[PDB]
Amino acid sequence: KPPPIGPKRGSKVKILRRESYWFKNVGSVVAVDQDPKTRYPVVVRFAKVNYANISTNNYALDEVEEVAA
Amino acid sequence: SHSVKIYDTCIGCTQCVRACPTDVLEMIPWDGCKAKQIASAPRTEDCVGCKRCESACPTDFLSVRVYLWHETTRSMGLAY
Amino acid sequence: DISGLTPCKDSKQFAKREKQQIKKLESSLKLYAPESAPALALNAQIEKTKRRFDNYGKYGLLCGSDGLPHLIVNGDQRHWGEFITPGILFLYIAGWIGWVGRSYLIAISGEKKPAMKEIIIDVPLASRIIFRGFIWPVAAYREFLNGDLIAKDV
Amino acid sequence: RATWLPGLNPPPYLDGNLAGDYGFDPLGLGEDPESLKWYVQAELVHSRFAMLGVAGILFTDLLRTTGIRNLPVWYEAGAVKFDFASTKTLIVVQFLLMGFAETKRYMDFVSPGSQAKEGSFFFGLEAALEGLEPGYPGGPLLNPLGLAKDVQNAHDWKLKEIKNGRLAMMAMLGFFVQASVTHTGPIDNLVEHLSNPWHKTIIQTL
Amino acid sequence: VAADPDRPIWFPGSTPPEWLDGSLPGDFGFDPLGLSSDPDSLKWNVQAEIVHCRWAMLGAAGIFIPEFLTKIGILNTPSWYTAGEQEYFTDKTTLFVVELILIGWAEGRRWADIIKPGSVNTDPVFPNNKLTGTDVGYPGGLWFDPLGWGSGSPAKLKELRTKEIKNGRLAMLAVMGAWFQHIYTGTGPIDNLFAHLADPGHATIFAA
Amino acid sequence: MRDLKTYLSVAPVLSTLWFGSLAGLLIEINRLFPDALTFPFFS
Ligand code: CLA
Ligand code: CLA
Ligand SMILES: CC(/C=C/C=C(C)/C=C/[C@@]12O[C@]1(C)C[C@@H](O)CC2(C)C)=C\C=C\C=C(C)\C=C\C=C(C)\C=C\[C@@]12O[C@]1(C)C[C@@H](O)CC2(C)C
Ligand SMILES: CC1=C(/C=C/C(C)=C/C=C/C(C)=C\C=C\C=C(C)\C=C\C=C(C)\C=C\C2=C(C)CCCC2(C)C)C(C)(C)CCC1
Ligand code: SF4
Ligand code: SF4
Repeated sequence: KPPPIGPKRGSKVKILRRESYWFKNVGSVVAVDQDPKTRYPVVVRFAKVNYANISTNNYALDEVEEVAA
Repeated sequence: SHSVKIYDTCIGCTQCVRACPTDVLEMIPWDGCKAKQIASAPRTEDCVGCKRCESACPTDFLSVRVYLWHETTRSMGLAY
Repeated sequence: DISGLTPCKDSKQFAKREKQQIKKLESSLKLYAPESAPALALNAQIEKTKRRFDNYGKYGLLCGSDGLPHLIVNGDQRHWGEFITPGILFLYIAGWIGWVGRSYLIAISGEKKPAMKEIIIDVPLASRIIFRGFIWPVAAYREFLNGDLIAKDV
Repeated sequence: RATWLPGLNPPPYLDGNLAGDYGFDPLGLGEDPESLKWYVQAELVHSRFAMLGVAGILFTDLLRTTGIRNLPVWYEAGAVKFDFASTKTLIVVQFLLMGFAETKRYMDFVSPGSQAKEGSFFFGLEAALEGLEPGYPGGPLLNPLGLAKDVQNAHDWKLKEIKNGRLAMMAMLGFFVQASVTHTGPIDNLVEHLSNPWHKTIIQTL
Repeated sequence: VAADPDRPIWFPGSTPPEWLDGSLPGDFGFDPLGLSSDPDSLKWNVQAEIVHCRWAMLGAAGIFIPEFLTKIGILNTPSWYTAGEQEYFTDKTTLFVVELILIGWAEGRRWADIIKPGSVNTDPVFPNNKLTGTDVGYPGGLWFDPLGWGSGSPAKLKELRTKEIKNGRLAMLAVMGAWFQHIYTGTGPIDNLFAHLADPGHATIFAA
Repeated sequence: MRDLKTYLSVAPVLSTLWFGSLAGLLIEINRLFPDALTFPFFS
């Protein structure tokens, strides 16, 4: 839909992707690609970097889950 | 020789090939990202395995990925 | 008298160790005048040795056949000064260290760039926390009961 | 208010409506609220036991030093062999009875309505254990006189209780250390201080 | 606390630092190292100077007056250096503890007064009593200021407070001078003065 | 200075300060209370 499909910009989100560095770790959604053809729109910004000194990564909608806080 | 694979978690930043010193990789158009391009690996016969491509892949773990495999004279990087 | 060990207050080889060390320090004492700094320091070390041996005697240490105090760790009430009372003395300080460090890392966790507080140690914050580990055996117990000691996965 | 040292604000997790607060929690122990409740009940019980202790020591030593009764020193008071009963029996009897007391107090603290509702038979007395409050049980068994029938609006009484009890606890620590490095009774140490105060203190022990 | 951009400074020709505006009572711009570059560091060092000054003035008095009214205005004082070896009606470690318990009270009130500017003004026993001191380090109360001289115009108050710390600074210097004298020299301070006034040349720090 | 104290609070400077103070503590304890193998108080 033209309205947002994914989490809100700023919604602290958890990663269900098993192969990511931040698995079972919280994040901070900075953007969600509203194009309904990309596979991993959810641009997250974490607090601590990965082994490649990167704090951001694209994730899917099903590979993400917002916390109750 | 080596088996280089590019997974769909790419962002099309063109650092894999611009780092690759043996012309193994090349960017192609794609529809899975905002940049509308993804890397491909046609010339894997020229792949030495130096992993400069995946030392420059800015993703969760990796999108480009080099698998060490049958080593020939050009994958072993021999001038003799 | 346990573990086949005689006490050091009634050991022969322990007194022999004493006599041998004293003769060793006296052999190095007949080379200087008895009023100069080296001889005074040697006599001070001699009294140090003698009081050391007598203190190991009077505490009820157990000296084996080799004539050296063998510490008992099993939990014998006579030998809690060997391991258990200093063990509690250790664990109290060690948990102090851990608890003030943990409460410090939790204190800086709500910072913009917390890592700079691990480099540049916020001495006011730590000093306000540095005595908060005095009560670690109760604060940690409550944080374990309340659920604040161990983190949750999410 | 006056919180235990001027120049410091009291912690925001405790203030006002509590028995003798004064805002002394520099080590962050009452930071968690349920921890503070548990510690309040702990403090009240500790202070009441300590008050009974200071009374049972000061009174016995007033009888001893002056010479009204030949009671033993507080230090060497546990090894008195009673004729009718033995200490080996008394420890077990204390365990039983004070278990029935303290576990009931506990199960009221975690569930205030307990010990009075259903199947809580104590000789048919399932009404004196209403509790009415944490740390202040009330009832005909526990306050027969009922000086403070109300307990929320009894801040003067609870404040007197907790202040006298903090002071009794400090006096009990006094009894513990003062009579482990001097090996006499408290009244002996007092009259030792009240003869030559500037020559008999803690640091006049060499 | 009015600034004086053209006040006389410790080192004329120099530019005094920015954090010494002239506001303080007796700030001649002497802070080369920058030990008061911060505002709160300056506010702390001010009270440190004040109390070091006052303790040093009491010290200089209790050294020299017992050493002046002993050598000429004949009395009997043991010394200022070896007075800690003398005996009194109390054990040496006991009255140290007593004066610690009694001085730490006042110093804790001072700590409170510095951290919180107005917190300790009410007498905790008799809250009708008060210290009418707005300025930190200068408690205008009865026990400290019964004669009413610690009030009035801020200019007169500033000149009076710089008078205070001016006396106190050379009091500090004098007390540590007596220290270094009684160490380097054997006899006492006023005896050192008389030996200097006998022969100013061959009586100084130099002996070789 | 604020930045000088920021540097004094850095991990190595504060570590050597802390361990110098600590080492002086343990040193003076092992000089005042040398040669210690057993805790004899309430032994
Ligand atoms: C007790 C020490 C002490 C302290 C804390 C202060 C503090 C202060 N002074 Mg004062 N002052 C003192 C002693 C002191 N003064 C003495 C004795 C003199 C005469 C020599 C002066 C002369 C003076 C002037 C002329 C002025 C000040 C000013 C100031 C302020 C700014 C400078 C600063 O940050 O100082 C902080 C100072 C310290 C932290 C102390 C330094 C400590 C190091 C370790 C000293 C080591 C070297 C030293 C020379 C050895 C001493 C040997 C001795 C026997 C000679 C501040 C309020 C300025 C101001 O604003 O006035 C209100 C100003 O204009 N002071
Ligand atoms: C991990 C293995 C190990 C162990 C267990 C020991 C154990 C010991 N060594 Mg060895 N040593 C080791 C490794 C080890 N060492 C190594 C690797 C070296 C080479 C660097 C040495 C070199 C060495 C030398 C050269 C000497 C020792 C000595 C000692 C003894 C120290 C006793 C002492 O002074 O403490 C006393 C306690 C302290 C210093 C700690 C004080 C802590 C403070 C006061 C806080 C506690 C109070 C606090 C407020 C809480 C109180 C309670 C209340 C307030 C709550 C002890 C038997 C000395 C000795 O006597 O040998 C027998 C000695 O001469 N060791
Ligand atoms: C000298 C002194 C301080 C000197 C400080 C100086 C020079 C500071 C210089 C600088 O910081 C500034 C200004 C600005 C910075 O940018 C630069 C530097 C250059 C770093 C303090 C003395 C301070 C001295 C004090 C506080 C003395 C107190 C004395 C007492 C209480 C004496 C008591 C007794 O004498 C009696 C009465 C009777 C006897 O029998 C017994 C006893 C006990 C001995
Ligand atoms: C008696 C004794 C003995 C034995 C003993 C034993 C056997 C024990 C065991 C024990 C055990 C079996 C234990 C376990 C544990 C577990 C766990 C699981 C824990 C946890 C904990 C925690 C988690 C904590 C934390 C902390 C603290 C508190 C401190 C600091 C900080 C921190 C945070 C780190 C002997 C004879 C030898 C000798 C003598 C003594
Ligand atoms: S896989 Fe990596 S190197 Fe290749 S295009 Fe994507 S981001 Fe660039
Ligand atoms: S391993 Fe080396 S040669 Fe092979 S694709 Fe990567 S960068 Fe190119």
